[PDB]
Order: sequence, then C-alpha cells, then structure tokens
Amino acid sequence: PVDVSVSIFINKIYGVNTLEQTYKVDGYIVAQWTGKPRKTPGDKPLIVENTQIERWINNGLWVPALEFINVVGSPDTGNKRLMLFPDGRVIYNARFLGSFSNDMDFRLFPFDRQQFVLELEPFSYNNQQLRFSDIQVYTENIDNEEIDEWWIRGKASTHISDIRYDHLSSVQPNQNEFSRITVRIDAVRNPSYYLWSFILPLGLIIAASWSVFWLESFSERLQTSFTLMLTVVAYAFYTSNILPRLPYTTVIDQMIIAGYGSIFAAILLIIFAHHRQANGVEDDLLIQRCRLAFPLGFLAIGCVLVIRGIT
Amino acid sequence: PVDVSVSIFINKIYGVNTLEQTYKVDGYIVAQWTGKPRKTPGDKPLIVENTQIERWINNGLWVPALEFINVVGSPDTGNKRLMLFPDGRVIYNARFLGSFSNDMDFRLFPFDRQQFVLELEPFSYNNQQLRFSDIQVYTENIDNEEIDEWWIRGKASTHISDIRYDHLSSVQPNQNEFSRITVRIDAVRNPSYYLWSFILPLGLIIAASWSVFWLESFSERLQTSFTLMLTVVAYAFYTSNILPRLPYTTVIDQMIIAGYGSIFAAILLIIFAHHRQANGVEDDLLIQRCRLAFPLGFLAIGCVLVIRGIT
Amino acid sequence: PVDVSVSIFINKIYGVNTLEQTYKVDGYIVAQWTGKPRKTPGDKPLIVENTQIERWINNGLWVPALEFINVVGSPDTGNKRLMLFPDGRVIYNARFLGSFSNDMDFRLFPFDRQQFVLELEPFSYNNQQLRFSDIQVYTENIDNEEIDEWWIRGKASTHISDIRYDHLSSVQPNQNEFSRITVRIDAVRNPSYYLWSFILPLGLIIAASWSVFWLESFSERLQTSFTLMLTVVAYAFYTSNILPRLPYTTVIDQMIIAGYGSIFAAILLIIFAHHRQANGVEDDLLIQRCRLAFPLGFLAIGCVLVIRGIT
Amino acid sequence: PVDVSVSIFINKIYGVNTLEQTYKVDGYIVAQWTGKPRKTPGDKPLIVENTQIERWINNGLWVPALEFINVVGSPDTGNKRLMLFPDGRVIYNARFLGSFSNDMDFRLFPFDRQQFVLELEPFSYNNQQLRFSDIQVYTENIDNEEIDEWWIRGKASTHISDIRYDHLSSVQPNQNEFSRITVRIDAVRNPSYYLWSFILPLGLIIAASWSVFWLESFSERLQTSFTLMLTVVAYAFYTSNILPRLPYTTVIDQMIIAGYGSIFAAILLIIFAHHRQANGVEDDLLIQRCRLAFPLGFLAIGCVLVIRGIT
Amino acid sequence: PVDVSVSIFINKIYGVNTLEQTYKVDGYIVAQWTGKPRKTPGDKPLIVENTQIERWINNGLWVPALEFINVVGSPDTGNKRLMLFPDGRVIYNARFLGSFSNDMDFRLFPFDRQQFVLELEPFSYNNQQLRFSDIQVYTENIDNEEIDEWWIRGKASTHISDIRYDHLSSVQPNQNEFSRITVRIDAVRNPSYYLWSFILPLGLIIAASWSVFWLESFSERLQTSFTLMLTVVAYAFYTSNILPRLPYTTVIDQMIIAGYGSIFAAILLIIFAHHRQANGVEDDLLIQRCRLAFPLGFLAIGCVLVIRGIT
Repeated sequence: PVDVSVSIFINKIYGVNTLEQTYKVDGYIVAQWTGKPRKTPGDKPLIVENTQIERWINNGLWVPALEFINVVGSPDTGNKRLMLFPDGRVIYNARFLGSFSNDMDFRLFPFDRQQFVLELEPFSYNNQQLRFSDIQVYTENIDNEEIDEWWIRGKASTHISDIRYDHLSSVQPNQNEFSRITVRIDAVRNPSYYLWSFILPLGLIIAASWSVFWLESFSERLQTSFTLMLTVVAYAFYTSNILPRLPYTTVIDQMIIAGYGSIFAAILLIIFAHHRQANGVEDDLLIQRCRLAFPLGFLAIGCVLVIRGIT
Repeated sequence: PVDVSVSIFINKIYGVNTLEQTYKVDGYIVAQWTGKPRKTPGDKPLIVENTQIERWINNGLWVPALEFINVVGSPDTGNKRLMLFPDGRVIYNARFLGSFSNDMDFRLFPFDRQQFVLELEPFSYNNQQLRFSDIQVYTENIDNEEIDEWWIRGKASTHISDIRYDHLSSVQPNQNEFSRITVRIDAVRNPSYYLWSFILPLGLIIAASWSVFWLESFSERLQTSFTLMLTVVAYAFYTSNILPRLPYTTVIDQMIIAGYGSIFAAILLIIFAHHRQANGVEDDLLIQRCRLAFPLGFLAIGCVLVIRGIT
Repeated sequence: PVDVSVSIFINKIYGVNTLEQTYKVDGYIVAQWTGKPRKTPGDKPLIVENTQIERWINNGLWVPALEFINVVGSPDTGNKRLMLFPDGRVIYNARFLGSFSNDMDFRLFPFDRQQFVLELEPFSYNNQQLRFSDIQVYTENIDNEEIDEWWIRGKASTHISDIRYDHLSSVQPNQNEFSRITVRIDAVRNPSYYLWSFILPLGLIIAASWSVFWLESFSERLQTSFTLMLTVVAYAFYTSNILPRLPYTTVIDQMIIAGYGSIFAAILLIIFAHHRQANGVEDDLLIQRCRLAFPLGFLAIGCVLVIRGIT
Repeated sequence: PVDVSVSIFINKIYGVNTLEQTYKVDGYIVAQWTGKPRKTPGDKPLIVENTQIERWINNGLWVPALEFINVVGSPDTGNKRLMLFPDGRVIYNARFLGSFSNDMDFRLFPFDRQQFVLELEPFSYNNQQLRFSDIQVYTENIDNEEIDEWWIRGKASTHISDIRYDHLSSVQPNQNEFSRITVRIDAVRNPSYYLWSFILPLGLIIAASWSVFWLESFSERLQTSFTLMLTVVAYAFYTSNILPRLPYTTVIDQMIIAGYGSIFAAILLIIFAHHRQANGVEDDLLIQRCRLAFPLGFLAIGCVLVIRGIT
Repeated sequence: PVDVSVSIFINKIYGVNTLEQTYKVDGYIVAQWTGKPRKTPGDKPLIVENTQIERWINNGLWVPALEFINVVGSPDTGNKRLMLFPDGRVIYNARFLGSFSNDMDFRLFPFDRQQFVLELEPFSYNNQQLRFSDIQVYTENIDNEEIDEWWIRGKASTHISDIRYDHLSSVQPNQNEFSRITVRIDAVRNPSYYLWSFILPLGLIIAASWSVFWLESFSERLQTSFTLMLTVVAYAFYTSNILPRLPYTTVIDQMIIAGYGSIFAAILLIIFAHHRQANGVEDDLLIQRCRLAFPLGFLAIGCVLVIRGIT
C-alpha cells in the first residue's frame, strides 16, 4: 500500500450557485509518494512540466489519478508539474479550478452559514491509502474582510476516511475500500447589503401601511389601501429580481407575505368597520382599538415567524 | 454476440431547461464484458487510466463505443478507467456529465411530475447485445429532501429493448437491430415556493378586487378599478419574470387571465349599474345582488378551469 | 467523379435565436461512396470508430470533408464511425450538433412561419458530385405536437445544385463548380401562449380605456387618463421583457403603439370637449358622439394595420 | 521577401457588444504564395485537409501564421485546407469565426454608423510582405435588407501598410517592419424599432404631461404631477432594460432626463403660481402664459440638445 | 541562475466583474533568456511557431512555464512563437487572453478608482530569477478617452520580488524562494452615465417629495405620500437592475435609503401635525416650520453620509 501524502492550497472560493448548489474553488494539489530509487542527471531532482508528463507515463511511470468525488464536470487543470527525486520521492503538483457541489440549506437566506466541502479520492486504487492531509487556506483574504461576500470562520477542517463500496465485491478480502480525504471550510454570509436595502425599507413600508386607519372617511381609506398593495407587489418584484433563485421561501419572502396579509387584513377591517350598525358612522371606537391592536398583532405574528424560522 | 453488462450510477440530476426540455445528469458508467484470456504482469488485474487507453486500442484491444441516444451534444467525460483481468474480463468505467433531453409536459406547472430518461445504445454494433442493466441511484439525497427542488419517487426503472432500424437494410438476416438500455426516474416538483408566493398573494389580490363594489359613488368605483388593473399587470409581470419560459399557459398564467377577466367584468357591471334607468341612482338593488353573485360566479369558473386543467 | 450518396437524420431542432437568426440542429450524417476493393479480416465489413479514424487517413484512406456552408462556428461532432466493406464501399457516419443560420423574417411575430435550412457541400473538391440526398425527420415529435413550440409542416424538402464560384478561376474547364445539397423544413410557430396572455389582456385594457369618457366631470376624466397611460407603459414593459429581441416592430408592438395613440387621443378629446364655448359645460353632445365614434375609429385603424401587416 | 496574396470572404457580421466594443465575423481566408517546384502524384494539385496539414509542416513545409491583430481570444478555425500545386504555388484556405474588437462611438445611439475593421498581419515574419488584398462581401444580404439590423453601405475598403515596431530593434536594417492588411466595412444601424417604440411614445408622454396646467384647482394639479413622474420613471426603466449597456448617455437617455426636467419645472411653476399674492387665486394670468410658453421653451431646449448631439 | 528578461504588452483591459472581482486582460508576453550556442541553418535566427514547439521541447530544449499567479482558470493562449538565435539567445513570445482577479473595493461605486494587477512567476523553478520587467501599455486608447469606461492614469508600475514559500522546505539553502513580477495599472471609472441618469433624477424626485407639505388638507397630504413612496420603490428597482451586483451598499443605494427615510419622516410629520390639539386644524405653524427645516435637515444628513463615505 503506497502512502500518498496530500496538501491542498485554496486560493479563492467564489460563484455560489444557490439553485444548483455548486460553488467554485481555485487552488493547488500537491501529492507526494515514494517509488523506486531512479537515477537522474546530476543527482538532482528532475522537473517534468505540462505536456512532457504524458511521455513519462507511457514509459512506465506510476502517476495515479486523484479525482474529486463531488466536482461537477471536470476541473480546468492548468499548469501541472511533476518532480522526481533521486532517492525515489515523487511530487505531483497541479493547479485546478473546479465547480464543486454540496448540500446547502439557504432557508435563513441573509443570515445563513454554509460549509464548503471538497472530497478527494483515488480513481481506481484501493490499496493506495492517502496518508496525511494538510490545507493552507491563508490566501482567502486578510481576515473575514468587510468587503467580502463570505466571511470564513477559522481554519479548514480535514478528515481521512475509508469509504466502502458494497456493490463492487470483486474478491472482497477488503478489496472494495477506497481512502478518502474530506475538507470542510465554514463560511458565513455578509448580511449588510441585504439588511440595509431589502429589510429596512420593507419595515418602513409596512409600518407606513398601518397609517391608513388614520384617515377620516371610508371611501378614501379603502382607496389608499389599493395603492399600498400595488406598492407591496412592486417591492416584491424588486426583491425577487435581485435575490437568488431558490425552491423555498427564505426569510425575506416571508416578510413580503406578511405584508400582503397585513394589507388584506387592513381592507377587511376597513370594510367591517364601515358595515357594522353599532359603529356604521356613529361612535367609531373600533377604529381606535384597531390602531392600538393591529401593529401589536402583526409584531406578534412576526415574532412567531422569527422563532419558527430560527428553529 | 458479446454480452455487455452495464451498471449506471447517478450522482445528481439538475438544471432542467423548461423551454429546451433538457436536463443534466452526472454519474458513472460501468460496462463489463469477457474477451480472450490475456496475460498480465503478476497475474493480477491491470489498470489502464485516462490517456493510456488510447494506446491500448491502437494495439488491438476491443473497446466499443456506448453512446447515449438522447444526449444533446457530447457528454463531458472526465476520468475514464479500464481494468483488464487475466481470465478475460474487461471492465470499462467512465464518469460522465451530459445534458440529456426528453419530452416533458409542463402544463400543470407547479404540480407537474416528470420522468427523466436516459437511453444507451452501442454506436456501431448490432450483435453486441447488452445483457443486464442495473442502477444505483442512492446518492440523490437522503430521501425526497424538503430543501430539494425535485422529490424523486421510488427507485429507477430499467428496460432492455431491441430497436430496429428499418432504413439500414444492409443484408437483413436480422442485421439491423440494436440493443438499447432505457432507464426512467420518476420525479415530482416541490410546490412550496410557487404556492406561498405566487398563488396565495394572487388569491388575496383578486378577493380584494371584489371590494370595489362596496364603495358608494360611481365615479370612485370606476376610478379604483383602473388602479386594480394596474396592480394585476404588475403582478403578471412579477410572475412572468420569475417563472420559466414556456410555449403554453401553465396553471399560474390562467389565474392571471382570470384576474384580468374579473376586473374587466367589474368595470362592465359598474358601467351597467350606472346606466340603467330603473337603477340609475335609485333603488340600487343590482349592486347588492352583484356582491352576492360575483364571487360565486368567479369561483365557479375557477373550479371549471381546475377541472379542465387536471384532466 | 466519385459519387457520394448522403443521408441526413434530424433528431431535434431547437433554440431559435431571433436577433442572430441562428437555430440549432442535432442529428446524423451518413455519406457513402465506393473506393478500391480492399481486403479485410474475415471478408466482413470493418468498423473504425472515433479516434482510430485519424490513423487510417494518415495511411492513405480518402475521407473527404463535407462541410455545412451555413453553420456558425464549427459543429460539435460527437461519435463518428467509418465502415469499410470488402468490395469497396465506404460509409462515413457522424453525429453533429450545430448552430446553423438562415434569413428569417419575424415581422408577423406570433403567427410567422419559418424555413429551417441546412446546406452541405464538399470543402475542397469539385469533381465529387453528391449523388442522392435523403432525409429521415420522423423523430421531431409524434406529429405537430400541442406541447411543441414549432409545428413542422410536412416532410423535409431536398435539392442538389451546382454552385459556381466565379472568383477561383483556376483553369476553368468547369473547374470551379461545387455540388451542394440543400434541405428545407417548413415550420410554424405555436400561437397559443402569445394569444391568451399578450393579446387578450391588451385588448381588454384598451377596451376599458375607452370607459374614461363615461365619467362626469372634466377633472376626474383627465386624471384617470394618466393612470391609464401608466398602465399601458407597464404593459409595454411586461410584453417587451418576455418577447424576443428584434430590430423591427412585430404585430404585438403595433398594438402597444395603438394603445398609446388611443390614450393620447382620449386626452386630446377630453381637453377639446372641456374648452369649446358651445359645449363647455352646456349641451355636451360631443362626448356622446365620441363614445359612439371612438371605438369604431380605433377598430378601423386596427383593421388597417392588420391588412398592412398580413401583406 | 515572399509575396503572400490574400483574399478574405465575409459571410456574416453579427453580435455587436456595445459595452465591450466587440463584434463577431464569420468567413474565409485564402492566402496564396509561391514556393519551390515540388513533385506531386499525377502532376495535379495535391489537397491536404484538416488534420493532415500538421504532418506536412513537421516534414518541412513552410506555412506562416497569419494572425488577426485585433481579434479577442482566438478565432474558432473550422475546416482548413491546403492545396499544393506542382509548379510551386501553395494556397492555404481556412474558415474562421472570431470576436473582433474596434473603437466604436455609440453616442448617437439609434442613428449611429460604425466601421467594422479587421486587421491581419503575419505573426513572426517581417520580410513576408502581403502583396495584394481582396474582399468579396456579397453574402451579407441582398442589399441593405429591411429586416436586417445593420445596413452595410457600399463595398469594403482595403489597405496595406507597413507597421513599424520601434521596441524590437533587433539589428534594424529595416528589421522591425511588419506588413499589415486592414479592411473596413461601413455599417449603419436600422433606426426603425427604436423610433416607433422608444421615441414616439415618450414624445406623447411628455406632450401629455404638459396638460397638467389645464386642470382647475392647485391640489389636483400638484397631485397628478406625482403620477406623471411615476410614469416617467417607469418609462425610463422600460427603455433602460431593452437598450444596450453603455458608459455614456445616448440620444434616448437625454430625452428621459428632459422629461424629468419638464415635470420638475411643472411642479415648480404650479407651486409658484399657487403662492404669489398677486395671482394667488385671483386673476391667474400666469397659468395661461405658462400654457403658451412651457411647450415652446421645452422645444427650444430640445433643439439645443439636438444641435449639441449631432455635433 | 538563468536570468529571464520579461516584457508584457497590454492590448486591452475589459469586462470587470464586480461580484467576482475578476477583470480580463489581452496582450503579449516576451520572455528572453540565454542558453547554449546552438547551430542554426544559415547562421540566422530560427523561428518555431505554434504546434512545432512541442516537438522541440521533446528533443531537449529548455522552455520554462511562466504562470500568472492570480489568473482564474487558464489563459486562452493563442499564437505562440519561439525564436532561437545562434549565439544562444532564446525569445519566447506568446499571446494571452486571461480573466485575472484582484481585491477591489467598489464602495464609492460611481467614483471609485481601482488597480488592475498582474502577477507572473515561474511555475517550478526557484533559481531562475526574472531579471528585468518592462510594460508597453500605449495601446489602451489615445489618452483617457471620453468614450471609454475606465480612464487609465499614467503608465503601468512594475516590481520584482522574491516570494518565499515557507511550506515547501525541501532542503532550504534558500531553496524555496520564487522570483515574482508584479504589475499594477491605476484606473478610474468614468462617472458620467451614473451621474446624469441615476443621481440627478433621484435628487429631483426627493426635492419634489418635499412638496407634499405644500398641500392643504390632511387627507390629500397623506394620500400623495403613498404615491411618492411607490415612485421611490420603482426608482430603486430601476437603479438596482442597471447597476452591478455587490455585497455592500454603494453611494447610490444610500441615496435610495435616504429617500425612503425622507418619505417615512414626511408621513410621520403629517400624522403628528394632524393629531396635536394645539395645532389640530388651528394655527398650523408646525407645517411652515417643517417646510423650513425638513430640507435643511435632510441636506445635513446627506452631508453626514457623504463625509462618512469619502472616509
């Protein structure tokens, strides 16, 4: 069992695709193992660069294929290098840009924290255990930069497992177990653009929508309700266009549905207050109580949705 | 007739393109057959990896081309492997990402269920019957995940057919029949984002549009109708932008046309109630009957469109 | 002059790009000719698959380059095959996906019928006449499917011409004439989504815009005109976003300009009726005549634009 | 100095990218020179097609690299051909699709005329003067077609220059001068969609905005001003979405800013007319003079912007 | 230590991607070093062009791999050339189009100035010090052209550093130090389209929004406030659609939030002025003071945001 020692350098993580759950990683792979004691010119390490590798493998060199289990498609391998020492050591270095995939949950959209995962595994060998994994990730930013979309929390976390494929069953003296190197980087979204542009103005719009009860006659109250509802649909479109596509309702979309509910409740209460014989036009005490209780009730249901969302 | 035994692993299905009817599948192919009893170093299976295959086919190895009948373009084959046993067995393993196509019917758009289909077939041989197909699909999600866009119902369904090409007619002692492996995965859309954001608010808007009859004078009734119609066109745009493109009207678009019809009917009834000499300004009993019958009539036609849509 | 016999299979036509006038075709080419009587193992047809062709051409085989004259870029040739019979016959089969181009006229946009054209021609030979063309197109749909964007009318129409290049003039004993295979498929757009969503609601909006004359005082008439014009600009945007880009006005855009004209005429007539001393506020017979004649005049100009559009 | 004789065929020019200043050209290159008197089978021209060229250059053939100076990236060279005559002549023919770039000025956007430019130059030789350039461009359209986005004025204009690179200075007996072939095609945009959809409706909207002065009381005048301004912002968005992106204001955007200015001036004049003690509610002669002078003043500033734009 | 002398030519910089922080550069690389005194035909420089290089490296030529540290993916290397002099000199010339990345701060969006950076470094050698860097950048434009999106300030600034990789530690007699060539070009955005289209109209809209206090009765004041807020949300959408995506609030977005705050404050003050018993309908001196102080207060907070933004 040849022991392969891996080291992954991460240069940048970007381009998260919310609907396809795929991000993009760019960096380096350095896999080092020990072979036979070859002889090299000058008794110095020999360097084989990009296209001259493929004429070294044809001669009989052993370069395994380390594939990314979770990549989508095929990584855009740029320059690759292969340095052969005299005592046997071989160091295969390559630069990759891949569009990886994971299982990400965007339900708390503006405040969510994700976990970017790379999984590495030899393509075709099972007695080639990957011996020791290291990540240098110090090139993301200075530290959780305030102009960055994703603040990365702490260093990357590595792991080496023995994945068992129970469908192969070739001879099965433990002949279907592949070593696997999993790395996870914890990231947190930057909730600043989505808090000062999409949540504050919507809070202002809803709180102003409660002012319709402050008017005087029934006709103008019910008239300006329709304008308010038009405002809300315009805002709902504004938000929908900018925000990423998703198959489920985020935190922001629930605020918009709450706005729709608030305006519909305003129309219902306006109509009811107009058509009760006790308070048709006389002694309209219902409207004052409504001004007292409508904001409190909406804030109660807002706290309910917050507590059911954070859970 | 060499018997090829196939096994397809599905890793992820994503990126459904509604207008082009093409989805994307990523996974593995494992095709295994039996050849001549070759001799290998150490009497162990020999592994040939990516670019060293093409110098084994030139020497005289027999590796058939298994093509996907329904793919669009050419699959983005990543790592490919070829393992040659001593007793004869050959196992060709490859990783593919392809943009497949089918005949999908999105007419019940938010509640539709589709059938993702892969079709596999040897490119150039007719006496190479594909012997036995298997699918392992256990890597989609845990099970019909609530954060997934498509819930996959049950295991995949396989089939092996003998497609006849009646245009070749080379010699025709059954010399134009190709074996074919068809696999179908039943999927169901996740109708949660499209039910709490595009259908509930539109129901609220229409039900509020019926409130225009509750006003007092003709001028203000007909005035606020125009604002309502502006609201509906704004909503129709909001819906159109988010939803996928299609050549026919889904369930949601029929709700919007029903909204247009409802508001136009409201304007017609307002005008008629203003210009009948029996009920010009006197004894306006038509408006009350309208408040009684307009929502019921619209709900009747809504049930009609629902029953004609589910059929 | 070697006679090449062609057969083109069409699997799917999709992705029409209105602004660039390019569509996409996916299918097969089968070109068959007769060469020298070679000797093959077993006296059976020999099959040469994808990458092993290029080491047969280097040995001295004659495989001409059949190019598509009107393709854009280079077709995404997938699997290609080459079957060599003993008596001489050679059959070159290839699978192509190309983004072809034509000269399409989208002026009657929702009701237009186009003609998809493929043009094939040997790249470098003039005494290689293409002998006989066939198209099997039976894989588009069942027949003009109701869930399809383009209904294809009838079978494909083929043609073989002798294109003359008058700029070469190499020796000119008819040494600058290339055979050419042209195929045309007649297609008709599916005018169902564009008729129940973009034309019916606009008809309703315009017909409701004529109701402004039914109000009572001048101030409110001219006030609700502005709201109507806002409605129309919102609709014009809705239509513009969904519809394809074009350098000229389709049928739908003319309806929107007619709507703009109708509302501007309404404002002009409202102002004029307010400021005529005969009918300032007294004996307003002009408004009634306007209600009689405005819809008829607009319908007349609509019939005029229809007759000038269908021509 | 080998004299290379060039001939460029243009098949189609499309896909102008206003923000990146890159268009796309598709066509053919035919470069012909004279070499040594080789010997060919049958004493006839020998044709070398696509992938068999690269095994003729390795043997010692001289095929220079003719690069496009101004291309972006690398042209998508499709089929390439190379015909070797016995007396020496060599004719290299290739089909290219490239995304070229120029310095285009879109300031008069809907009425602008551009100049598509291709620049050709040997990649590495300076004593390889390009002898004679020809363009056949007769395949654009029939002539300046009315369904075309760009009407091409007249034939293409060619030029052969001696570009001097003053930074090389290798030996400098005129050892840093490269021949260059420049071709320019004059094109004119089709100002029909942008004149009947984006300019006429905006003229109507502005001319209707001047009607606000025709109302009666101050409150309703200033009220309907706000609706007008909303109309204009909606239109400004409609225009912005369809039109191409640019770093400077076109002709259309200046009309929208003029609309904003007109409505703001209307509000200022309404307020001033309400708050002058001479004409508070009495003897309102200022409003009539305003109706006389506001359209004339706006038309004056419009003529000013037109004269400063055409310059 | 072979001294490599570099010279980079920049042809165009375009396509800045604000959200991914990647721009695109197109140009040439010229790296020149001195090797052994080879023998060439005719004792003249020998030119090796595109695909014939790879058969010179296989023979034993030494061509290092100069990689761009900060590129994203792999540059689209077009034509490459290699000129071998007799006395030893070798000149490797290549044409590249790459999508580079940097750390750009778009916080002052319309008035920001950026610094485009290229970083070059040998892929695999540490004793190959890069000796002397030069940039010719004279092909951007004439000078800071008024039709250009980015005005480039002054010439490019170069630098040669010794980057130390402290993780290699192979033998460490200074065996982990790579030379690096960094080049920086200072660019300034063109703030003309974003100043006459997105800032001037918004200033006009806000300044007109202050006119609501000039109306007479409470009902109409609070009514036209809602229309104003709808105007602002429409404008906020217009701006959001055109402007680039970002994870933080630019200068323009702060103006929109200020507009939201101004209109909400207007509603609050209208309501308060309606419901104070001292100035319910009598002696409404609060409204006049509000007209005096509201614009001044908003301008004060605007100056505050400007001073906190420029810092």
